Amino acid sequence: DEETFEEFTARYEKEFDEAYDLFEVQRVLNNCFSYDLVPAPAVIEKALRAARRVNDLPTAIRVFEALKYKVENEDQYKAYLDELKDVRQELGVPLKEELFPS
Amino acid sequence: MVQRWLYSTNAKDIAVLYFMLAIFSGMAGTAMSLIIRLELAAPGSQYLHGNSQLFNVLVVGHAVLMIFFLVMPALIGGFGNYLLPLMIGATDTAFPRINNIAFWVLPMGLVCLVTSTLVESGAGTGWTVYPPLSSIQAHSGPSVDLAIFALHLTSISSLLGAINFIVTTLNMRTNGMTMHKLPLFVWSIFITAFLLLLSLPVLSAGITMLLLDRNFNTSFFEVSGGGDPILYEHLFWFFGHPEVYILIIPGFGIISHVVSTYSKKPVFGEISMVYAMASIGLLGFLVWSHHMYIVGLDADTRAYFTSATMIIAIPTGIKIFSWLATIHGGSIRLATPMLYAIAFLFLFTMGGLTGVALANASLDVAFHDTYYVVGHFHYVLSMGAIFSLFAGYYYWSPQILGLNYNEKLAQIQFWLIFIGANVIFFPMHFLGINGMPRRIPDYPDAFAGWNYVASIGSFIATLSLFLFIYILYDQLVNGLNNKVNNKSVIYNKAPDFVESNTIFNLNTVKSSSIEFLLTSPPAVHSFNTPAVQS
Amino acid sequence: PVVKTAQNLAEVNGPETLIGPGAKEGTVPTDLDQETGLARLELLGKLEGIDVFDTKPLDSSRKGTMKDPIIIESYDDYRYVGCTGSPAGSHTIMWLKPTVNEVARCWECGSVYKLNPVGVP
Amino acid sequence: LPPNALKPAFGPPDKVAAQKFKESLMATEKHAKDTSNMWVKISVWVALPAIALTAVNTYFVEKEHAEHREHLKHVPDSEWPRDYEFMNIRSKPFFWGDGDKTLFWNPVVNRHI
Amino acid sequence: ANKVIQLQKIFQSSTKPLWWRHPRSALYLYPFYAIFAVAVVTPLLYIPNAIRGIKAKKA
Amino acid sequence: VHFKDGVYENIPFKVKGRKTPYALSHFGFFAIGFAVPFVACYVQLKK
Amino acid sequence: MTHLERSRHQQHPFHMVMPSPWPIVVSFALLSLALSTALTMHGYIGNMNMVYLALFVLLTSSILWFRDIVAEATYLGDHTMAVRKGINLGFLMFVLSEVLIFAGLFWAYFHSAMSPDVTLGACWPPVGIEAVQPTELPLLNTIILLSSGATVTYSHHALIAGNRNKALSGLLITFWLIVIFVTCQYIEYTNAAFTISDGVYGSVFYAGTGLHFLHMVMLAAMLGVNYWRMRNYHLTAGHHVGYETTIIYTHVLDVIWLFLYVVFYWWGV
Ligand code: HEA
Ligand code: HEA
Ligand SMILES: [Cu+2]
Repeated sequence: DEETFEEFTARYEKEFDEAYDLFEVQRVLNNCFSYDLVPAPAVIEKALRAARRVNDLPTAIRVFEALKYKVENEDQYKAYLDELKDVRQELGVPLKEELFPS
Repeated sequence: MVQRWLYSTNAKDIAVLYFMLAIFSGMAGTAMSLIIRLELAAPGSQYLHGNSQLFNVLVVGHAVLMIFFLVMPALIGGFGNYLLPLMIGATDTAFPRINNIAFWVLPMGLVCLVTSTLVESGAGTGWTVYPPLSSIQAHSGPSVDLAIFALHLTSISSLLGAINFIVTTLNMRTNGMTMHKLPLFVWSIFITAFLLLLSLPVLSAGITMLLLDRNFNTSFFEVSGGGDPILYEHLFWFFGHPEVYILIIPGFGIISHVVSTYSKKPVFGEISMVYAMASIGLLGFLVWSHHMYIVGLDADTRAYFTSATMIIAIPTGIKIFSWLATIHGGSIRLATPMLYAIAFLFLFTMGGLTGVALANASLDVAFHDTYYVVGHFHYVLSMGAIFSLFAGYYYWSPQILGLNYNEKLAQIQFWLIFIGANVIFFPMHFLGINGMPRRIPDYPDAFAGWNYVASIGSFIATLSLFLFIYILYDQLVNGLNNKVNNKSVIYNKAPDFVESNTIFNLNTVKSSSIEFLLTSPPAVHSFNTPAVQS
Repeated sequence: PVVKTAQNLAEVNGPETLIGPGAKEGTVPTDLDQETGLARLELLGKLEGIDVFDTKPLDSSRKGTMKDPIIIESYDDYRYVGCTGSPAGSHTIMWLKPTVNEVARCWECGSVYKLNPVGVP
Repeated sequence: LPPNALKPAFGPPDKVAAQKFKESLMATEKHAKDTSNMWVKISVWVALPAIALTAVNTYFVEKEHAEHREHLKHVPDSEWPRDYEFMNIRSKPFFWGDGDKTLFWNPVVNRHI
Repeated sequence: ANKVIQLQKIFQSSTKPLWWRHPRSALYLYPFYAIFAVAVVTPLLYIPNAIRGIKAKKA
Repeated sequence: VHFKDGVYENIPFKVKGRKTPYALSHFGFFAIGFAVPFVACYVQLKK
Repeated sequence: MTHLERSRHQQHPFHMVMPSPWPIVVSFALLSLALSTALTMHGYIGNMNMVYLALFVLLTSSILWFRDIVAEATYLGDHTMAVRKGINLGFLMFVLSEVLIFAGLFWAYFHSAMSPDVTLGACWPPVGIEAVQPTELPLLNTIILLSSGATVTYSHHALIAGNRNKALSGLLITFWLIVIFVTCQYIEYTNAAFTISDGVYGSVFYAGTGLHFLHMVMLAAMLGVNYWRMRNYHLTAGHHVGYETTIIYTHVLDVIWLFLYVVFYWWGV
């Protein structure tokens, strides 16, 4: 019924205010990526900081490779490339130089 | 210690016992159908010295045994008494005495039908018992009376079970559960039970009338004496077609439950198709007479019947597309339930295609009683019942036992039954277009190669049944090994690329009921507290 | 072996101890002592409201988060409950498993539920 | 004095649902009593006289018009109904019993020897 | 009455199967419903014992 | 009547037994799987 | 242990069961009936009393089991609203099934209204055959049953309201009327109309009456077993099972019997 989508976003931030472990990060990431909506860099950075609140680099790998392979969206690459480049340069998580040469 | 297996007040023991009885009847029917197909493998008398009387005796035994003792008892009783009062939060189901009485009147039916099949005269009129085809002059002895008694007691058992299910649904509902948003399984069982309650009594009355005709030698449906057997023919149609719905709709609910608990996404148009299934249950009393197009009804009556029979056919395609959307956009796993449901849906699409081909009345004149009609209902009944039961077993065995079942054995089993069914059922199109004449112990040898491939497929099915029993032995002997190693599937659904290993370990199943994470069936006192839901 | 007044809602224990004296002549007595078994306690409870095996709804409307998790009044070790949102319905029901050995999570509310004993000596 | 430690979970506080159920049960009982009274009154007023009149006239007509079959055993073959293949046809041979080889000793069904 | 209480006390002080209720009826029924049941069941399927041995052989 | 954990006792058969370690009863099940059609044929015809 | 006590005496209505072979001996008696019927179909001995004795002992066994089970129901106690409501609902379902059987049997001979047959009849009545008319034989029985139903339409409710000497008088008159009914049914037992062997034209009404008399037979049997249960001092004004059914028995019986009496006696003659 093309319901509102920002309500679930606000639910994500209010659970972030109530976040108590990496479990909530997993739940909110699954809920957000399940939706058809493409996450803006703001909510992507919010999810990244939620995952880093426990400082788990594997969760950073998860979220980055999920952004790289979230939705086909008629095969959107260049936007994905620039977005991953900036969300990498903000903190620095070099991992594509290891799994790709396999 | 024997009261558990003779006076089971709990539903689970009765469920597994009905399952054992149904599987025994099914394996016996499969073996004797293999024997029949071997008789029909080549024209003549190679293993049985003709005996068309005996031929039709085993033919009717085939039909009656699989219809009345394989599809019916387990497929409804086990799933109903194991889920319908358990998921709703009820502590224990009522009427244990009724279920025990039904069980203990069943062996009357088994023994009487065995005696009826094992007399010199015997009843061999097939699934149709319309007089004077079912007259005592040809099929003498006590076979007809024993068959009638078995019919009566089986109808009583099924009707009482449906009554128990209905009263459990109507009264034992938990406080925190709306009626409009019930699961598809609950509504499926509801519609099936109500259709059974409105269909079985009519057939029971007709069967009682035939019993009175055979005993008191009166004149109701005999041609001599101004009788009208077409009344009982219409009664049998208004039983069978709603009985076909009774056999199929719980399979639809089971497939819906499997896809909902596996695909991890909601079923498209869930409430809309709950309403559609309610409409099907309400309107099933109007499309029961699309088989009698040649009896001599009026042209306007033919038009009404055909209009109804293709105006109530849309929800089949609606369900097909709804389940297609349910598996669309989600994650599908290379598991046996997925492939079982896919094969069942595909072969059901072909079966419904053949039925729609049969929906026309003008084509029926040259198509009725040809090979096409029997091929069509063999398609729909065979795939529906057999694959629904197989999917239910392979989807519910760890739910009721907790001992894992081998993935490799299940996959090879599926491949065997699937290839057997395809090789048997593909040539039926050519067989129908040529006009193979049905129910002939010595058919013309033109169809020799097709009979050979049908026999090969039947023998493949029988060795598949041997694989079934060997798989049961393997599970019983190595469930501990299956739990220890990875030779068997451990979890129903694979994780997505969002879940950490620990999180998925502590969130193994997120379904609509606690049954999956309910421990292996507890003692007779389970669900001591009501189920709360919001 | 003495007669029991049975005037208290909690002092009666054991349907065997209750028999119920008969009457010689008169009218049918009220539904206080003529009933046999323990059905009289149950019918009195439904007459007044104080009931065992109560079907009254729990705090389903309450979110039941870590600030104030929902309560369950039962001494049984296992738990068969569910909670998928404060309103009447917003998502498919998922069962909750309160326990003392470990913690529980809701996957939509993220609530840690604590099973609630009854006071014992 | 039964041993009770704290309380046997008396339950949630009461509400008006119990009294509503009480009112419904009392209304059902009162409806049953009222329909009993009214139906008994109307029955004894009208039905019993009408039922008695129907019974007596039916008994009279049965005593009058249903007593001519006593002499059917002995009758000349002059007013016999026009029969056909409906009667006088072969049936299953019967071997049980001794008397006339018949299921019941009613030698009146067939008047032809 | 004067016997219901005594019977209840006996049952409470002695829990045994068969309900200790119909001993004479049990002795009249169960041994009879065994011996007479055998005597009425066995001959029906023992009459064809002489005919038993059919090999479906003809000349 | 309430002493069934429900792990291996749900089956209406006894796993224990040296004479029948699920070997004699299940061989009887094997026999009765094809027994009824064979005897039905044997009553009137030959197999 | 108060919570344990409430969860064990209120949420656990389970009754202990010892390995009693009653169900298997009941099934054995049923198999005995089946083999007796098979022997009637084909047998080498011409005796008739053996099958009658087998049927009689089976009926006595069933009646004994029913009176026994109601005896343990009234005797073990442990009765709540759950057991009473469940047994009442089950008995209502059973009487509804009996009503549906009555309706089916009525429609079995009711369906000849438009006369859709083809030959040898096809216009009721099929004039041309002068057989024995079934009409006017059981009208005395149906009218006296109508009188009994009229007088007991609310006599059961009067009994449940009073439970006094008037209840005893009602039970006595019920016994007398059912005895009169069974005697007037027994008077025409063998030589009622003729032997049912050949030439059927109007035996359908007689067959219907004969099959309908059976339910009245077990009605009398259940009334007698209820009276004997009161003679055993088991069915008091507690978890009543006889009363809870006999209150609605007349209301569910009179409707269907009036349906079967307005037609099938005033029609088809
Ligand atoms: C219930 C529907 C149904 C099903 C499933 C089948 C299944 C089959 N039928 Fe039959 N058939 C009928 C309904 C059905 N049939 C009817 C109504 C007739 C007409 C009756 C007549 O007029 O008398 C008929 C007639 C009929 C004939 C005509 C008889 C003739 O005159 O010679 C033939 C011919 O060979 C035949 C063959 C088959 C075959 C090969 C299968 C194969 O599909 C069999 C494969 C089945 C199995 C796979 C069973 C597996 C067994 C198990 C152990 C189950 C395990 C499950 C669990 C409990 C977990 N059928
Ligand atoms: C599983 C049960 C089942 C199902 C689903 C069907 C489905 C259908 N059946 Fe069939 N049928 C039987 C069970 C079943 N049947 C049995 C046992 C018999 C034998 C009885 C007797 O005759 O002896 C029988 C026989 C039978 C006959 C007897 C032929 C003759 O008179 O002798 C006819 C005739 O019209 C018929 C019609 C149909 C139709 C129109 C459908 C349709 O409902 C099919 C629905 C599916 C489709 C709709 C196709 C897929 C979806 C789409 C492509 C959507 C778009 C298409 C359209 C809406 C046009 N069936
Ligand atoms: Cu149809």
